[PDB]
Amino acid sequence: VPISPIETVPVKLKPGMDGPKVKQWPLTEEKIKALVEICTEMEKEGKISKIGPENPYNTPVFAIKKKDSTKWRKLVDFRELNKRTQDFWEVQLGIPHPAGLKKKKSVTVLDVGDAYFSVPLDEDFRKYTAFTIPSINNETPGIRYQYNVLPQGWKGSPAIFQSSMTKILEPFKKQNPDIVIYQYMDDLYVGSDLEIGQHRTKIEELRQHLLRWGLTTPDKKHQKEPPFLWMGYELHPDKWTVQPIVLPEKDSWTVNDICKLVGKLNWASQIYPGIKVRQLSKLLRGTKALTEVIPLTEEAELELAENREILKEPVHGVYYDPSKDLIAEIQKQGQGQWTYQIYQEPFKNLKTGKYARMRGAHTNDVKQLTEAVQKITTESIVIWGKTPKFKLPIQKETWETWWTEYWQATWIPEWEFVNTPPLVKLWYQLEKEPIVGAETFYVDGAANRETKLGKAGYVTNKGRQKVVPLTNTTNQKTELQAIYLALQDSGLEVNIVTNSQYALGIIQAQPDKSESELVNQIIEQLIKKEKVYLAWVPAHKGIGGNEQVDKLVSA
Amino acid sequence: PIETVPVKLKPGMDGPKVKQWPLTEEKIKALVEICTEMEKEGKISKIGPENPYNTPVFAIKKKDSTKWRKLVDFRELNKRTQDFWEVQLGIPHPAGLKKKKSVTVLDVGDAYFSVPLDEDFRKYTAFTIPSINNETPGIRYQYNVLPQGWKGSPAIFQSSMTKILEPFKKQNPDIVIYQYMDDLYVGSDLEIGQHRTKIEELRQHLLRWGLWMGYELHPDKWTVQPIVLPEKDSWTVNDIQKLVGKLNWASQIYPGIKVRQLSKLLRGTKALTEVIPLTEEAELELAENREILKEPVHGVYYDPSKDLIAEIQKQGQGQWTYQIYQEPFKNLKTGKYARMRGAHTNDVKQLTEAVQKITTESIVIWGKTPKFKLPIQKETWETWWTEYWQATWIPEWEFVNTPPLVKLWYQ
DNA sequence: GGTCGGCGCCCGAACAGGGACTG
DNA sequence: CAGTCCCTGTTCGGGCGCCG
Repeated sequence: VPISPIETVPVKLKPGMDGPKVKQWPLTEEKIKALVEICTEMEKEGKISKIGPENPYNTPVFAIKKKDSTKWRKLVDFRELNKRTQDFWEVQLGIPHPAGLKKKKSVTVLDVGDAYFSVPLDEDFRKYTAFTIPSINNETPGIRYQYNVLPQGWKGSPAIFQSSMTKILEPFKKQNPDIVIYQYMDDLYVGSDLEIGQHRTKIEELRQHLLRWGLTTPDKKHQKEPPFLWMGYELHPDKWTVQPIVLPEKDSWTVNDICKLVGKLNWASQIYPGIKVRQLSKLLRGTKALTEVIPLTEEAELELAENREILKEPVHGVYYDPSKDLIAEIQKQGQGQWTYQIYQEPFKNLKTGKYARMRGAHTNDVKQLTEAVQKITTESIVIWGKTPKFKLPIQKETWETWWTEYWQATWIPEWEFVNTPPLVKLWYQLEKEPIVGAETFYVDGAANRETKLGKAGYVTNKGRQKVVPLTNTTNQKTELQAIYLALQDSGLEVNIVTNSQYALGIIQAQPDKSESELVNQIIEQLIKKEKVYLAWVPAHKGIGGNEQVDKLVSA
Repeated sequence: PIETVPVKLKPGMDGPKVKQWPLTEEKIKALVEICTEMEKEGKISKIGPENPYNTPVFAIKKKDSTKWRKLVDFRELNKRTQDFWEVQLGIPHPAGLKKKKSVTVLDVGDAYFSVPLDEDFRKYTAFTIPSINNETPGIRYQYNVLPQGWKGSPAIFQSSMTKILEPFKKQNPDIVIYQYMDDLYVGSDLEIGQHRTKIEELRQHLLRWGLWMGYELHPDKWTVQPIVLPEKDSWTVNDIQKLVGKLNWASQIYPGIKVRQLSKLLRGTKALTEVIPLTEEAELELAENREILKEPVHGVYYDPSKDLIAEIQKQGQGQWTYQIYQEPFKNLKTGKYARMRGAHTNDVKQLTEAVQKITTESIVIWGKTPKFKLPIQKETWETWWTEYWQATWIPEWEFVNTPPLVKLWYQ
């Protein structure tokens, strides 16, 4: 067998494990013809070689139909081999995005034919890559081959090709530094600011530099005229957009159809602004069978109709201009939902997106806004390598009030206030010093770990008192209940003294939303107040009325 | 032509496999240049995907330094090689270094490139350079010499280092030299003038063997932050309640603290703003507790076999308090930082500066880096902390969320 | 079809660790 | 007292989308 022009990548098995000897699936007669036709052809071109009984290994094989063609593709079920093969460190750290592309005078796109079959495999490993071809008769022994290139379906092939490909492009990239070559697997975006005459020359210089190593650049896949089709987009000299997205129009929706719908909606959210999937993902909570039919909710059909109307109109993104600043602007779409757009000139979006992750049982709009800023910051440095300037619907004073007093560290990069309702604000402020002339409530609450019963109430400096029997409760739920009672029964200004660390912590974090209805009720009473002062005193120390009300709510 | 020191991982562990995090443009361009140059000087060489190990990498600029510096997050590698640089080739810790009037730090990382690394150990020094928008897949390298930021490098180079320092240690015996990571700590009681002079004597003494920095410390002027009680002449119900809670909380440190009398002043269900006269028995329990806060804690001493642990609290208005301990409530050192870079405008820059100052103090006093309990969300820290980092080492950390309870460390 | 790798999101279930009370 | 439990936050296992 001849030697491939490309260097081979040494591969080992994991120590102490032998190759796979697994048998073969029974195959339909229509796929047996497609395999023996492909096996005898790849054997002619030096890509698979026969093996005798000295090879004790075996692995299954099958063949699926290629999309929009009569040719078949050969795949190997290497699930047992992949287990015992060494681990690789994948080099594809992410997916390129068109928003990171700079406007280039000339652009060329090409795609190499049978990329995995132009790159060799390590000699030693080939012996492991053994499989049997079943004949049309179940009695025929069958044809046993062993691979010599990268088998499609093996876990090392993508990691090996990308590193081998980059090593071949380095000499051309070293001689042609101003040539931008976006290299994602087998696809080469080649752009340059050279004149269109000197550009086609460099195109052929590389198509020959690639040809020297066994990499064919067919003129069928060659692309010289805009619009180019690259990574599932459409690149025009001034604008880009995604290739058309097709949502299902089922009359009866299953869980998998929502998954396929939610998936394409998330994919559409990178340029199509304002896509919401809150009410559609609520269909996926607590469900067990994909194959289970689910009826759409009124809030879900409305969200789908709005998303369909957005996909009707055409949208397009622009390219990255390094000379002008990067800008990102956020809106509060819905409760727990956020959207953003990244641009450099107004309305000329580089890309859009959404953030909706609910972190914690207790949160507010300021926290969620801070979490979205970070999600955008990371995504930005990926695509462009810088942090965009931020237009945020929060008052500069509102934010200054928050981060200066909050006990965690928190920060937002260079930003500016944009007056786009709904504005993010703090719905209440806890006073720092006790209010002069305000009734003082000493609250407490306890329960029994067995009876799940408890009391909760208060005693005031004016003699006011209440104790309320509670059922199905915990020590935490009672201490929160005691604070809810003091707020209900106090004026616009109130001083409240509790001994629960658990409660004070939830509240000093000034939350505006919560998964617990009791917390949500506490919030609503806090907003109705003009001044509120919380304070903590240790329990069981005989403190004020906190020992006279620890004894009334004891049982 | 130098023989390599054979190294091995601690038994029963695999190398680091940590993903690389996204990097800015000004850092990637800085790494590509340094890596292409280091490759040309044979210090590194490209590798492939057969190596299953990886370690994150980024770049920094030290304080008042125009030049970029390559930094590798070998924390996961160092945890998996701990037996080597502690059992076989450890470095003693001069307990007098913390007592010098001035201590200067010198980046000596360039000297490690002179020594080759063990061939079988180069597999674990693997890292990856990312590309903006993932234009190209990851450009991978591995180290051919002693890497900067690895805890095995100053152990292998120690024998070579001691021989370089002997002509200077003999001329100047009263000077104390300690080596930690890529840094060299030199302390002397000399006046600030002739101190900086002897530094340049050693800088030229190091240039003639194949090696520059300048950061000055004053460990004798390091103060501790005690727990203090206010000196009010008129006390209210609320003042006495905050006083008891803080005194109740501090009782876990000083067991002699008692709050009974004060509690007795909080018998009635009184309004918070109501002025309360201090009884005669109360004014004495307040003065004795103030004196117990003057005394040192009983039974607090440093254990070399225990990990250092640090806690940091945000006090607002540019104030940050910290405590360093090995066993809870047995604080080896406490303190407070104020008016650092980024005050009143950037919490993360302040927290980053504080971790550095604290870690530097931990190296001078015990020769260990503490594990940090950081008062910040995990996602907020992992986003911004590299932009304000200005040191060649990286401590370990974790993320907490303890709401304030009763301002124990700052008035 | 029931092959691989990369990246994103959504969910629940499992892990984990700190605070208060009791055995 | 260690041992629960009440609570909350993180990690990870499993679905689709996209790219080749």
